[PDB]
Amino acid sequence: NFMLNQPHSVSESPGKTVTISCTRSSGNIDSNYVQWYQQRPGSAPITVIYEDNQRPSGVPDRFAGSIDRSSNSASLTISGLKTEDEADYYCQSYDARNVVFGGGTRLTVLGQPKAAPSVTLFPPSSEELQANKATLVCLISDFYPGAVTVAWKADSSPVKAGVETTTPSKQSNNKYAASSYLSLTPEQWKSHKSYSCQVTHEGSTVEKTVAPTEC
Amino acid sequence: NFMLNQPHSVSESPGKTVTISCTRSSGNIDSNYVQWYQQRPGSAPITVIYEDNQRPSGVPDRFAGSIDRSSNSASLTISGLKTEDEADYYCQSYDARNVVFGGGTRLTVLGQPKAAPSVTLFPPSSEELQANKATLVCLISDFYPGAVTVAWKADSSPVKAGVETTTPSKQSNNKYAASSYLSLTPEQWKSHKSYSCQVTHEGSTVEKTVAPTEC
Ligand SMILES: CCN(CC)c1ccc2c(C)c(CCNC(=O)NCc3cccnc3)c(=O)oc2c1
Repeated sequence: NFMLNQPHSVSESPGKTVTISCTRSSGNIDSNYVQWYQQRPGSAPITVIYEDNQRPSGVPDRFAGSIDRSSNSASLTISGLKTEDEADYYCQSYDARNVVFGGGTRLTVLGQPKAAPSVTLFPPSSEELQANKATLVCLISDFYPGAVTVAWKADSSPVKAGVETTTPSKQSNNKYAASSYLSLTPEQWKSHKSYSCQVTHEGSTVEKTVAPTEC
Repeated sequence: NFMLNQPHSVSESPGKTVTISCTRSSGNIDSNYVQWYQQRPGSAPITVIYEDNQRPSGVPDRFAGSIDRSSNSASLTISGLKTEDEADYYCQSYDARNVVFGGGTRLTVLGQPKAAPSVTLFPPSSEELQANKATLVCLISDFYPGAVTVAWKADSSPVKAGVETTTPSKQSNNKYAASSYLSLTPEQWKSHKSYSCQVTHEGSTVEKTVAPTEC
């Protein structure tokens, strides 16, 4: 029985080097190989290091593994830190009685550039109108930081019912996406001239407008 | 290197028994040790099984590993389900040439009644087309448990490139919502007879399709 101790969190700025340590509680670090895994929001982990210092193919050469016998530890060193490196990192070794994981280190990359959202408003599809539904969707993507406010309008008037906005989640570009959907009946959709989605990010507002088709 | 195929999700109420299968694509399951890792949401991984059926210290006997040579599969069975069992489970093996991980199974210990998603597929909006964008949105709402997998087809062929799926978030009705979007160019959109969004939830798969029209 041994455990692997790693910091719960570390922070660093783009282009700088960050190190994550993983201390083995009992026995020598060098007696068993160490793996490192990266995990991003909402996805399975990938392997970034195995056998202490080997990178699988696909893994940026900015990732380096090492062992320090005299602090009985393993380290993951990420140089030229990119925004995309923001993730959880787990160290892993073996007890022959077990596969042992460290507790995970959340790596925060500070000072990531602000990014205004792309907003696309979709009117109701034919299929859903045929099933007596007129849900509108406002796709909001590629924004940072991951907080927005969404308001809807029926013509010029504020919409007070039937809005849902998803919790922004980080996508592969390390920027956020959400959808806001307004669950109208067909009669509400066709009784108005238009509906608008209004997205405010970092005190900037984007408003899109859709209207019942001439079809 | 072979694949390990696991179901996307499983769910049961507390005190029930659930089994998670992991099928080896080629070679013999018994050629190589199968490990099972548990990852509770927001936690580090933990080994629950190694060497097909060995439980590490502290893993209760409610967890059982097995092999079926005839089906070339490994199974993890969890009896007397507890809420702390809610986790992703991954099987793992090797052929020396490399470590192979299964894709993970989400195990929900049911906290509320199951709810099949409403799935709505939106074709490109006029305004985004004028911006040379043919992004499609697949809106997925009112579902429980909060685990879905989304696959996109161009005609009949799977699409990988350009797919982003948001992490499911709990809406005002205590059910989950998510969206998947496929960043097409108008070129790609118009060059196919149709695009489909396939949503899998609890082993039911629904598929919506949209096709370029005009008016
Ligand atoms: C939770 C138990 N662990 C140990 C930390 C897991 C569990 C699973 C894996 C898998 C699947 C792979 C193989 C590569 N990973 C992978 O493809 N993950 C999904 C993904 C896909 C594309 C981009 N980012 C993530 C992998 O390399 O490592 C894994 C580690």
